[PDB]
Amino acid sequence: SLASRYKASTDYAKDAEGLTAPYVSQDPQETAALVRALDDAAKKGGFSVKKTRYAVASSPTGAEVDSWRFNDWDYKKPDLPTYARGLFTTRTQHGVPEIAVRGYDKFFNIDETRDTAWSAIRERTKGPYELTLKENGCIIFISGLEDGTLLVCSKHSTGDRSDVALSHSSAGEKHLEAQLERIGKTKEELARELRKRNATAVAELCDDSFEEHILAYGPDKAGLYLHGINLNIPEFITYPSPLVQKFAEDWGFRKTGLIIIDNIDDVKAFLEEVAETGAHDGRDVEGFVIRCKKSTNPGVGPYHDWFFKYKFEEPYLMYRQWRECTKALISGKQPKIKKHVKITEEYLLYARKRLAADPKLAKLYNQNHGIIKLRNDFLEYKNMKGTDAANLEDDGAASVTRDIILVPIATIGCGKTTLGVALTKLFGWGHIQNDNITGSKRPPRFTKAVLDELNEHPAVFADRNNSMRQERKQLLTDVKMQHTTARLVALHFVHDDINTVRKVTQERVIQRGDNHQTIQAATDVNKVIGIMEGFIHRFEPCDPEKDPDEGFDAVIDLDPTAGSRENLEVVIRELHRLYPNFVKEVPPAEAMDEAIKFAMESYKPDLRHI
Ligand SMILES: Nc1ncnc2c1ncn2[C@@H]1O[C@H](COP(=O)(O)CP(=O)(O)OP(=O)(O)O)[C@@H](O)[C@H]1O
Ligand SMILES: Nc1nc2c(ncn2[C@@H]2O[C@H](COP(=O)(O)OP(=O)(O)O)[C@@H](O)[C@H]2O)c(=O)[nH]1
Repeated sequence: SLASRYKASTDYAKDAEGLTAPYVSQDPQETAALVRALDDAAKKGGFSVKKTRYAVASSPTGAEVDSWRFNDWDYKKPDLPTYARGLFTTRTQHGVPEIAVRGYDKFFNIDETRDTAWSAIRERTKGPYELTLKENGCIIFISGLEDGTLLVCSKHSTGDRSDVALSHSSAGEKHLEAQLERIGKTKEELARELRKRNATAVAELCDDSFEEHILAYGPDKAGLYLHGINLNIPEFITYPSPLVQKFAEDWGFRKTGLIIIDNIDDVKAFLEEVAETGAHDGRDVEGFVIRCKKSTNPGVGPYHDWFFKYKFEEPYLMYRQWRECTKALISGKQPKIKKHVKITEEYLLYARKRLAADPKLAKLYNQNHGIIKLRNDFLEYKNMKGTDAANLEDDGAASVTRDIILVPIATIGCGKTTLGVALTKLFGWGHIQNDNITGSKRPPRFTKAVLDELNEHPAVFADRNNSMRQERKQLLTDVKMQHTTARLVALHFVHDDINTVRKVTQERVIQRGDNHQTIQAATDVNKVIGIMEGFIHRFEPCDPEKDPDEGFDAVIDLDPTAGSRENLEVVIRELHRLYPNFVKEVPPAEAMDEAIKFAMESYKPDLRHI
């Protein structure tokens, strides 16, 4: 198997002997232009940025740094003057603006963006691919200032705050001090070295005694895990990981394990195999960060450093649930059990017994400490690994290939019919339109027609609003009565942002029409709007923690304020994630584009209100 052949290594520093690290000096003109674009964006009433000034307490000259932070969604515009996440600027003693800290570019999980679809990665990246272990603590940035100060920052901050004994950046600096003393070097030596390289060192602080995350980093493992070195310039240029490991050795950092894989299809197979257990090389692994080169035009053009991530769902999602349930337990709140119901109830009974036997544990858990150990104690009590515990609840979804019914929960104009047509174009799935059924006994006849479509199709789009809970109850009950293996998947159009929903849907129906039967008989815009407001008023959100929506096999949240092209890719990506043998891969962006274009050209209802 691929996971057995490929082992993560922290022994690549020898492979870096002789190699030259990337280096670009800061251009005063370009840096000033960046700072002016940021400053201007910070003063404005799309592209927005927050500017926060911090004194550098260890600076002998009193240096200050400006930390810049975009709105998180801005990273998907093409507008930004830099895509750094983590960005601090400063001024030299002689008044030159400089980049003091340059984090990685913001990067995304598989299927989170167009660029991190496997279909796009396969076309537009080149290897060899660096698979770096994603250690989970907090990020620490380290660089050298002109006055010789070693600057240490967390993702967006630096220095001490009086509202905590030890900030994240100060904890990182204290770890740095100990690691440098361990090798006979000094903070000013490291500062001079990083400034000579015009670079930011990027490490993960992992230390249970400071703050617990998901996996334990006890005293034997606690420290700064160096995983990157970036150039302090507006574009993104990062060190090859063998040189990162060599730098870790020279300056006393812990190393981030690395695997190099040449072929993107082996990368994909390796990751999906590790995802079966969340473990590799006999340790738990929360994920990988994959580093390669990417071009904007597939196959040609210039290539730039580019990352994507692959985070493993289990057992870490169950572990996060257990942590939250534990906090609910000691505070007297209701534990919220979403998934893994049987083993989580056992975990809570176990935790209650431990708490009754040792009251002082609650004061540890109050401070978010000891909770990893409680989970490991419980797994020991069960003689189970977490991955086994997370597989106790299993609805057989991994094996599903057919008999899926997609059930919109929506109001008029959310794009249901458009989505159904697009899915038929892409996958050949069935589509039953309640709008085409007239007369009495409509809900049982609709339901039976939906069922019977499974004779010729692996899935069927059950096209009805289902705005009221009683309609989901009816459909759930009648399907389960007549078809013992059908899985019902709700496509819940979330109506939280109700006045934006109203505008978007009403624009669609008024301007481009809708075949809902009441719309097709509406003879003016006021009748249309009143009909639409009727469904809004009657609408009951999907709530999979209560009856009847609890009966759905899965719920996929969609956004009626978003275009149908975006809701289409959410549907497919989520179906793939939930039922990987049903939707085996997400089609390329171009195919979903063509599906939606076909949907709105072939499906054009008449407007009887004009
Ligand atoms: N080998 C590695 N390469 C890159 N980043 C790594 C890494 N090992 C750990 N990381 C961490 O992984 C982070 C990005 O992955 P995510 O955990 O998904 C960001 P997030 O948790 O969604 O928001 P947050 O960073 O503000 O908490 C980086 O910011 C860095 O702290
Ligand atoms: N411009 C635009 N029009 C859309 C989009 N999605 C749906 N429509 C149109 O909105 C109208 C109602 O869409 P429909 O799929 O019938 O919504 P339904 O009532 O929820 O089934 C149709 O004329 C669609 O072509 C979209 O993403 N963009």
